[PDB]
Amino acid sequence: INFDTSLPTSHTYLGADMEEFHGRTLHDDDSIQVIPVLPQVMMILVPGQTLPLQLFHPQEVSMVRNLIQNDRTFAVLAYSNVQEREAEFGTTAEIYAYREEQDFGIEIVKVKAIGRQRFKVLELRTQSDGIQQAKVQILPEAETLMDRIKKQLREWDENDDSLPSNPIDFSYWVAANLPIDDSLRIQLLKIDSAIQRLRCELDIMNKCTSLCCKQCQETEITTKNEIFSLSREGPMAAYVNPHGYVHEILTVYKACNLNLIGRPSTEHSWFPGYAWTVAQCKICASHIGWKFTATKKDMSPQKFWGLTRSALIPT
Amino acid sequence: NIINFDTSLPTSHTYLGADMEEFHGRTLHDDDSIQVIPVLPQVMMILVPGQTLPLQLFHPQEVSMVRNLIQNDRTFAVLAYSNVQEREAEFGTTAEIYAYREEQDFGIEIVKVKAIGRQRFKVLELRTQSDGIQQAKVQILPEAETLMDRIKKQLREWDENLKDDSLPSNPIDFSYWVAANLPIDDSLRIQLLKIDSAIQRLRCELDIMNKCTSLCCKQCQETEITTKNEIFSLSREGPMAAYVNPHGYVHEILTVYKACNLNLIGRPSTEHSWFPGYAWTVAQCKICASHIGWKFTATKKDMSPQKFWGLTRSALIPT
Ligand SMILES: CNC(=O)COc1ccc([C@H]2CCC(=O)NC2=O)cc1
Ligand SMILES: CNC(=O)COc1ccc([C@H]2CCC(=O)NC2=O)cc1
Ligand SMILES: [Zn+2]
Ligand SMILES: [Zn+2]
Repeated sequence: INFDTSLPTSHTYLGADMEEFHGRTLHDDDSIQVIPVLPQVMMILVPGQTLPLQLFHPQEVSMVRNLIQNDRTFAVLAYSNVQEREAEFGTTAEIYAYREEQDFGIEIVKVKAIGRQRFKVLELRTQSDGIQQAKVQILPEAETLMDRIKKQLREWDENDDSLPSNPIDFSYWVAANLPIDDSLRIQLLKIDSAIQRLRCELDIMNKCTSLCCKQCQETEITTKNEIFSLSREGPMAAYVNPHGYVHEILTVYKACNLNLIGRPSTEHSWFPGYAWTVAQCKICASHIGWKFTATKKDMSPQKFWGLTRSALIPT
Repeated sequence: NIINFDTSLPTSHTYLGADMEEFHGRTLHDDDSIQVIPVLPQVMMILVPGQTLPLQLFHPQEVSMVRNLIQNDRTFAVLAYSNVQEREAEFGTTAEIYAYREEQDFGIEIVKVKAIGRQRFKVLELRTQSDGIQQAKVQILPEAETLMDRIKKQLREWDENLKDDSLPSNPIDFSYWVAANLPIDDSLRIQLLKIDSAIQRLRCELDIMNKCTSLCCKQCQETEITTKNEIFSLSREGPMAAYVNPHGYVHEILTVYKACNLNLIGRPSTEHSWFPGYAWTVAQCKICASHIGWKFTATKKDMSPQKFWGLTRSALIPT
C-alpha cells in the first residue's frame, strides 16, 4: 500500500488557495443557540467528520460570507425524512477552510467544515428572507468495547495510528465509517454516552450483512470484508463533484456485478494520482460509483472502487 | 450568415432526453383571481408569458413537489426577484409543465421538466410552510401596430432572420417575445413585466432598444465582448434562451455571430450540446480570464453557420 493517505483529506480538487481558520468556537453543555442551516445539505454529520461544500446560490454565498466574519458555525440537521425536512438532532459544522471565486458572473463559495458538537433541535423557523435558523440545545459528551470493535475492524480490513485512542473520538470515527444506513446513523447520533455509543456499534457490526444495489434490491456489490481505507478520515468520506453535489463514498478493494462506462479520467479526482471511471450495475446500469485506477504503475493499490452510500442498500 | 441548420432543434432540448412524457391539458386562471401556487426554491430566472424554462431537479423535496404537480395542474410560480440574495419579489409569471421524465442516478431520484410561461401575476403573500416549500398567494393580472413594425424594423437591422415567421403577429405575444429576447439587464426585464398594457410595453421596449449600447464582461467591465448588431437567432425561441447544464444549473445565453476579447479553453466537445450538430468550447475574457460562455463550432463542413457564440447573460453587463 504505497499512497499518501493524507492527500484525500486535503480535498485538493476543490482548490489549493483555500484560506485557513484556526480559531475554535465550542459551546457549553445544555446551552441554547440559534444556528443557520444550509438548505441543500443532506448529510448526517458527526463530530470529527469533514464536510466539503461548493455553493453558488446568492443566499448561501451571503450567509457563508457572514459566518466567515463571525463564529463560522452552521447546523447540519440529521434528517429522518429529507423529503419533508424532518429532523430532531444534528451536529454543528465549523468552517475551517474558505475560498471565493466567480464563474460566468456567478459568485461561488467553496468551503471545508468539520463536525463539532451534537445538538437537539428545539425549533426550526424560516426567516422572511428564506434562510432557515434553528434553535438548538448543545448536548454533553470501556476499553473492552474499543478493543473488541478494533478487533472486528481488523478482521474486515488490516488497518492503530489510523484509529483514534480517545473513546469519544473513536465512537464518532466508527459511527461515520461503518457501512450502515441513515436510520442507524441517527440512532447512534442520539446516544449521549460514548460507552453506550460504542456498545450499540458493536451490536451493529455483528448484524451487518452485505451491500446490494438499491434499484435492484438483489444484486450484491461488495461487503464489509473488502472495505479498504485509503484516507486518514477512514473508509467512508464525503467528496464534492465538480458542480457542488456531495457524494458519500465507501472505498472497497473489490466489487461484484459492476460494469464500467466511458474512459478513465483524471479531472477533479478525489484521490490524487488516481483516475476514475463510472461504475454502474451490470443488471440495471444504475450508476453506483467509480473505479479508481493508478496513473503510475509504481503505486499500490493499482485498482480500488469508491461506491456512493446512496446507491447501496443492506441485505 | 446564411443558415443551413434546423432552428427547431434547440427548442426541443434533446440533450435533456428525447423520451420526455408530454401533456395535452391546459390550465389557465381567470383574470384578477387569487391563486396559491408553489415556488421552486432554486429557480432564479425572470420568466415572461410564452418563455420556456428547462429544469433538472435533484432535491427529494423538489422532485416530490413536481411529482405532485404532474398529478394536478402542472403549474408553478416563477418570481421576478428584485434581489435574489434576499428573495425580494413583487411580480412573477406562472410556468406550466409541458414535458417530464423521471430518472435515477446513484440512487438519487431525478426529475427533468420543460415548462412554459403562461400568466403573469402580482404577489400578495409569500409564505414558507413547515416542510420548507414556499407557496405564493398571487393575483393573476389581466392582459398600436405602428410600434410593432417599428420594433420589427430595428430587429431586422440587427439580424436579417428576425423578419416574419420568426416573430409573433399578436401585439401581446410580441411584447413578450421582445421582453424575453432583448439583451437587457434584470432591472429592465422587471420594468417590462410590471407594465400592464401591451402598447405601453412595446413603447417602453422601443425606448430601450434605442438606448441599447454594448455588452461587457461583468468582472472587469472595461472590455466589450459583443453588441446588439451581432445578435442572430438559431432557435425558434429567438436569440435568447435558457438551457440546463448537465448538473441542473440553468444558463440564459445570447447567441451572436461574432465576439471580441475572448479566448477558448481546450478542445471542442459534443457532450450535452444545446445545439445538435455543434460542439462547444468554454470561452473566457481575454483580460481577466472570467468564463463568459461558449463558442459553438459545426461538426460538418456543409453546415452554416460554421461558428457562433452562446454568451451567458450572467457574465455580461451593459456599457
Ligand atoms: C456530465 N457530468 C456529470 O454528470 C457529473 O460529472 C462528475 C461527477 C462526479 C465526478 C467525481 C468522480 C470521482 C472523482 O474522483 N472526482 C469527481 O468529481 C466527476 C464528474
Ligand atoms: C466541471 N465542468 C463539467 O463537469 C461540465 O460542466 C458543463 C457546463 C456547461 C455545459 C454546457 C456547454 C454548452 C452546451 O451546449 N451544453 C452544456 O451543457 C457543459 C458542461
Ligand atoms: Zn442494479
Ligand atoms: Zn473581463
